[PDB]
Amino acid sequence: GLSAAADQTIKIGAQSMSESEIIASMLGQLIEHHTDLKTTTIKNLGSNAVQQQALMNGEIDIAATRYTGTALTGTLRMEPEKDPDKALALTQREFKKRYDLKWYDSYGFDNTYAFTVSKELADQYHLETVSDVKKWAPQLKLGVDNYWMKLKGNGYQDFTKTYGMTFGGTYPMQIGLVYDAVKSGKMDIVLAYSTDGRIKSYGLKMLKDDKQFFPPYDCSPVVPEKVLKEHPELEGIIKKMLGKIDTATMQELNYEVDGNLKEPSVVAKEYLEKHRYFES
Ligand SMILES: C[N+](C)(C)C[C@H](O)CC(=O)O
Repeated sequence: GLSAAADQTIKIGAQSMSESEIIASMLGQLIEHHTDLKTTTIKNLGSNAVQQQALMNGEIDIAATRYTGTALTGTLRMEPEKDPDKALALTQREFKKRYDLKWYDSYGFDNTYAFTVSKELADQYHLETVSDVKKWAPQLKLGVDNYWMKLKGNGYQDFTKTYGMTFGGTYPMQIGLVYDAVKSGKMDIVLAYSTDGRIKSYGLKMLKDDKQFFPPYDCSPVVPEKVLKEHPELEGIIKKMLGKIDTATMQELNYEVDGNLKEPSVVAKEYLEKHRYFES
């Protein structure tokens, strides 16, 4: 019954990325700061599609981190849109219309796929753009995440068709491993995620996507309208995180987990404390 709503546990989904665990924990702690609601994190969701299904079948009440470009092509099956603001607006409109899901404004950061090399290699061969490695592709070993080879739309197949290059070797691995793979020289180039905290201190260089192959990937929480109706305090709490977390900050938080060996819940807690829970 409705009088039991206050007694329910809010299930917050996290994908298998440090970023998603940090943000899921932050949102849970913020909810507990303001309400008597219990929260839990449903971790290790594999992908955008897994999160989408889990929202529609009640397995998660909030998806902590979704990315506009991924949802536009993968979930909505729409033509890609190059403009970040337009992509977000389209995604918001269609998510409400098709799924009765609220796709919130962004936290303030985007997390894009980015072809990444050591600064040493970039300096030696004057590498600035993806096209700059076209003539080198057969002599390069590329490390990628464990999903990108089969991924539709902005995956390996469409990349080869759009950029007209294939690498001498492709090596799928868990995303977290690619940073050490390129730093150590095992890979010459990797498809990194732009918010990773290791890119800066590992001395890595992200190449410009000069063909604009990759869409915008602004990050937002997504919540079913039914959940918002049953817990009317959630709207105001989620709003407190929006537009407040920039890409440099997200990278720093990711670094705390991956480079400074902190648990995502501790990273989230320390950030909330530093910023006085977003109201000083
Ligand atoms: C963040 N980004 C866009 C690099 C990868 C996506 O999260 C992949 C996914 O969510 O399925």
